[PDB]
Amino acid sequence: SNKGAIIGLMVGGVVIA
Amino acid sequence: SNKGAIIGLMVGGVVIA
Amino acid sequence: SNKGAIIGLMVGGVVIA
Amino acid sequence: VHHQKLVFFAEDVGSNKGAIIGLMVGGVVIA
Amino acid sequence: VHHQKLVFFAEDVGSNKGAIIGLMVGGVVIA
Amino acid sequence: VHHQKLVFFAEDVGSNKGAIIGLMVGGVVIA
Amino acid sequence: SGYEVHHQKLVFFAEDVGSNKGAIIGLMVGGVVIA
Amino acid sequence: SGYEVHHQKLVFFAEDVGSNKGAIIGLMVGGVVIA
Amino acid sequence: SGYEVHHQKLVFFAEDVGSNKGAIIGLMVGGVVIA
Amino acid sequence: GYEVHHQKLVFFA
Amino acid sequence: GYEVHHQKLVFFA
Amino acid sequence: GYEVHHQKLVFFA
Repeated sequence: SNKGAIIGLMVGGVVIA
Repeated sequence: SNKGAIIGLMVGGVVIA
Repeated sequence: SNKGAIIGLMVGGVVIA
Repeated sequence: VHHQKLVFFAEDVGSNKGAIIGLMVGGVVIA
Repeated sequence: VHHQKLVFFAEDVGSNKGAIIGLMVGGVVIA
Repeated sequence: VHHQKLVFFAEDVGSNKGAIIGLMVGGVVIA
Repeated sequence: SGYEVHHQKLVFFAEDVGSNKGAIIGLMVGGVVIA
Repeated sequence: SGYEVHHQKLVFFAEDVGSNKGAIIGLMVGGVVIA
Repeated sequence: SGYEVHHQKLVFFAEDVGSNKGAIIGLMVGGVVIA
Repeated sequence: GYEVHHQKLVFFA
Repeated sequence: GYEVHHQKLVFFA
Repeated sequence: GYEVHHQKLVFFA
């Protein structure tokens, strides 16, 4: 369960969680 | 279960979750 | 469970969680 | 002269199963 | 002249299973 | 002249399973 | 409340930026080679 | 309340920035080579 | 309350910054080589 | 208010 | 208020 | 108030 954000490898970009 | 965001490899772009 | 942010490798970009 | 070479790999040796591979040799990516 | 070479690998030797690999040899990425 | 070479590997020898690898040999990344 | 993200970028590149011109690349992500 | 992120960047690169021109790259991320 | 992040950057690079021109790279992240 | 965001690039050659 | 964000680049050659 | 953020680059060659 999660309502946040889980990212492996991120190059730029916008995540709003 | 999840209502957030799960991303593997992200190059630019917008995610709103 | 998490409503924060979990990131592996991040190069630039905006995360708001 | 003689020669010999035996090779025994069992499972998943050198595999990429389940991986997320983003690769780039030259080229341009915008956004 | 004799010669011999035995190689026994068992599991996942040199494997990338489950990995997230972002790779780049030249090229341009914007954003 | 004799010769011999035995190699036995057990598991995950030289493996990258589960790793997050960001690699770059030349090139440009903006943001 | 309210989120707000602004992002401006202006990029200018000259002749050959990030080019493998004349290079010899040998690349291997996984796989097996028995030579 | 309210979040706010602004970001301006202006980039200017000259002739060949970050280029592998004439290089000899040998790269290996995992894999097996039995030579 | 309220968060606020501003970021300005102005970058100017000359002829060949960060360039592998004429280099010989041998790179190995994991893997097995039996020579 | 107004939130104007512009950007120019003039190039002679 | 107004939040104006601009940026220019003038190049002669 | 107003939050103006600009930046220029003038280049002759």
